[PDB]
Amino acid sequence: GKTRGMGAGRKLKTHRRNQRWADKAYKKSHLGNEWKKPFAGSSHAKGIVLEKIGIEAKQPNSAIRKCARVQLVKNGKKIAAFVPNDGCLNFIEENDEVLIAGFGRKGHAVGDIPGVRFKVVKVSGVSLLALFKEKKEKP
Amino acid sequence: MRAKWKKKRMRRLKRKRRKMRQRSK
Amino acid sequence: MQNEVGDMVDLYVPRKCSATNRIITAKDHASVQINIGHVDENGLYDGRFTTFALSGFVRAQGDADGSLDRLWQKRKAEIKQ
Amino acid sequence: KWVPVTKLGRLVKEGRFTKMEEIYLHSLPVKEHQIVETLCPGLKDEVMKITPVQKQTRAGQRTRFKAFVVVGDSNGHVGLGVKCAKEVATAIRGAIILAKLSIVPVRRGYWGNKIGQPHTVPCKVTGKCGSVTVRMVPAPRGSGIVAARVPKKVLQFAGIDDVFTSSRGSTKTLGNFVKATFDCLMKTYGFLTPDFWRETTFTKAPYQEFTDILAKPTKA
Amino acid sequence: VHVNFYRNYGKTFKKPRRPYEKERLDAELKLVGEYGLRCKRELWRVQYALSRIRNAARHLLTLDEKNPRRIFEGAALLRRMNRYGLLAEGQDKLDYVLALTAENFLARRLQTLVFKAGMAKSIHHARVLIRQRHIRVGRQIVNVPSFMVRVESEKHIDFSLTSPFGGGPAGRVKRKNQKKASG
RNA sequence: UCCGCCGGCACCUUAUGAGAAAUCAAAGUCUUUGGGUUCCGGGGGGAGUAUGGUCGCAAGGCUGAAACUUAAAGGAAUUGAC
RNA sequence: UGUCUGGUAAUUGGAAUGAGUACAAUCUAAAUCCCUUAACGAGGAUCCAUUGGAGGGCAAGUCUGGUGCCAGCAGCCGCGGUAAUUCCAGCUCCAAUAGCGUAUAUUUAAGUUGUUGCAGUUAAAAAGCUCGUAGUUGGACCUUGGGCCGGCAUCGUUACUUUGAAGAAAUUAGAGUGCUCAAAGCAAGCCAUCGCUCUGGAUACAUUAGCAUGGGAUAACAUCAUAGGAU
Ligand SMILES: [Mg+2]
Ligand SMILES: [Mg+2]
Ligand SMILES: [Mg+2]
Ligand SMILES: [Mg+2]
Ligand SMILES: [Mg+2]
Ligand SMILES: [Mg+2]
Ligand SMILES: [Mg+2]
Ligand SMILES: [Mg+2]
Ligand SMILES: [Mg+2]
Repeated sequence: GKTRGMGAGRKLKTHRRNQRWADKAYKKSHLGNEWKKPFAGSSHAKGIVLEKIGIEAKQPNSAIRKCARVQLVKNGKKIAAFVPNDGCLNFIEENDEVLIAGFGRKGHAVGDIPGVRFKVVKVSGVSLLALFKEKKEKP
Repeated sequence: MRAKWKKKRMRRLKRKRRKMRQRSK
Repeated sequence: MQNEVGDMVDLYVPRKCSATNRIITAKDHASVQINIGHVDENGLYDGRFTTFALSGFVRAQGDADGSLDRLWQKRKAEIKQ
Repeated sequence: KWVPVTKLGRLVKEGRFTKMEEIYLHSLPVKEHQIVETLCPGLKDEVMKITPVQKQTRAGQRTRFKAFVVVGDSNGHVGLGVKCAKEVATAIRGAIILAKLSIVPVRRGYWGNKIGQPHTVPCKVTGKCGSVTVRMVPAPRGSGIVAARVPKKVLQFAGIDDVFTSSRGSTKTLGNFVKATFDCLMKTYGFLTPDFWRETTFTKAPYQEFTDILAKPTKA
Repeated sequence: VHVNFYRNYGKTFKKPRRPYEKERLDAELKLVGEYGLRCKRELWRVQYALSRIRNAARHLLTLDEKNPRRIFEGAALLRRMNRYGLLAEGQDKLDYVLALTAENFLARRLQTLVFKAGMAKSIHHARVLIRQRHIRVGRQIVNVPSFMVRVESEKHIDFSLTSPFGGGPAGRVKRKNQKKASG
């Protein structure tokens, strides 16, 4: 089984160093690929609303999720961001200024929405929550 | 699908890829 | 077991097997207890007896008979027979 | 109301006992649930879970509710009952009966000092039920119970005040979790400490020293 | 460099691991109710302080008796407890301090002592009176209900000289009423 | 033919053992965790695939990813249905 | 039946007070904040508490109205197809409370990185098999009876263990100290002084490596019969 010699510290250390790589989280963090994602290791990002789209919810659900195809200004990547809080697709217009955030599962699709990992947090410098509750008006 | 025949399909794909790569070097 | 005053603190003191010394649990239903009566020089039962307890483990082993026989041979020496 | 059907109950009913530690002392097979009613003064009962299990028949699925009950005053006595019945009421009642029938004594020791009212298990004790292994380790006077909800309830009913617990295996399985906890609570009285190994003296069993009233005074 | 950066600073409460438990919620609400607190933080900080003290005592009890790094701080801890009215004169051992509990601490608060000294109609009236600058410990005005009193100062709590309840001029309400009745 | 010893391939009964169980006299002596040592696994796919290195006449062998996708895949046993 | 206890009312009363305002003094290099304080200052005491939720995990509704696999909610399981405990709202209730929600990173949870402490017949995982250097690991044997209780050499080497020294402060642990409490600070305290307590401003830990003292049990090296040995 294990090497229990008192003189075998190097063997145990090297074996653990080799075997840490099978870990999903450790390999995710120490491979450096997290910098090639659209956010490039950032909590939020900013973007321009390229277009407004809808995606059919995955089975067995049946609905149309009002997403938005936007383009990040920091690297130019094009991503789809969810728009929650029904009626909040109306606030978003064309080529508009939005603040995007992750969806919650750390680079994983959330819910029945196929392949969406971002949600719109702000539009034109105003939070979607304030507009939804009529606390603020779009400028 | 039987994994034996999947392995055979993979081998055919590998040899075809090798031929295609040898075509253009 | 013993408090700083010097009194009992556990509910009871268990029995331990007279062959393997392992204690007898309150839910050990294979553990038994035998009283072997003693006789007089004529061969009359005098009303006193020697008590042995065997745990379920030693019984289920099958060494209960040998252990009890050895215990009786050893014990009868002090109290004659 | 109650007509004893076994020697132990017939012995108890008139009042030839005070506590139930002498029954434990001879490891007698308690089989009537009124014995623990009469002997143990305080009993508290909380049901732990009501799990519906199913058996698929040709017509449909026959469902039966299995109930878990924990019994015992918080002064060293605890028991566990499991009963599966057609509907929840009889399941709960039968599980209460079984739990009262399965009361065992627990040993409470000290952590490092013998200031009165012992509050902890005496040793490191473990219990395995299928896959769920539970371990309790002695804790100082002010620690409290460090455990999940199920072992916490079992230990509170057992009378333990402070302990350090661990767990391994699928503890989501309530039956195995609680059975392992209760089983190792039984083991708490099983370790041979250096104080216990004073030579034992023997006492007549209740079946043997009450022979006078057990030959043929059937029920009078 | 900014010298003000060198001032140490810390936190005093911890918050519980499991937020939604019925028995714990009822226990905490029970304690808050008759100890006249404001939120679960006023009790969580008491739990935090008690946990620190208990951890220190448990660490001390793990050492050998003849260890000076046991004797010195054992004496110090027992001195502090006997000074704050927590441990009785019959509990002079390191084992008794492990048995301390939160209500022992909450019994020594200034609001609790004011209520139990008969000066307040209820433990909420005590807190209201404390926060309104009506209570002085020794000679010093105190308006902090969490003020933990010591045994030597337990015999000096009294309404302040400036207080109308301790021999002061009438408050603005009574003076306004006298002004109204003057004409 | 009978008895005994050492070595080997197995077999039968039984746990007081272990195990998720089937079962195992070793797959036991494990939360009461430590005899020595080698190799090797980290949810299911992508995939033993891409590429580099290297051995081979070739077929191929050894070493061997990533993006992306997914909430199950799987083991043992149970009751029905077929 | 009785009296007391306890709880609710945009009911009735009185008292209390600081948020605010402001003479004034104090603070300050000068101002300002704080502390102190004239005068004013609360009844729906409008001097109006918020953030998230109410199927499970997880504390709190199978209330009412709207929608009808649509709009949407939903971290996961899932909800909505004319009776929605899950969506849109009202009422009510729950948790925290001057704080709460959301996203990333990572600590715990994770005994799912396992030295402590995981696994490998069937769940993923023993190399087809053997040999083999480095590495790791290696049987037993050699002081016990013995009681008592300034010199002066020249020497097997280490690991281990004890004791000591040197060891930056800050941070951490920790003694004292009533900043009104606390987080803090290293201050202060007292007869009621032409002052005193020499006032205090402790103490630990700080891997490994290095220096020195004692111990020789357990371990590693070569030393072991051409006497080229000791005296
Ligand atoms: Mg995998
Ligand atoms: Mg609602
Ligand atoms: Mg609930
Ligand atoms: Mg409805
Ligand atoms: Mg594992
Ligand atoms: Mg398979
Ligand atoms: Mg396999
Ligand atoms: Mg093999
Ligand atoms: Mg050796």
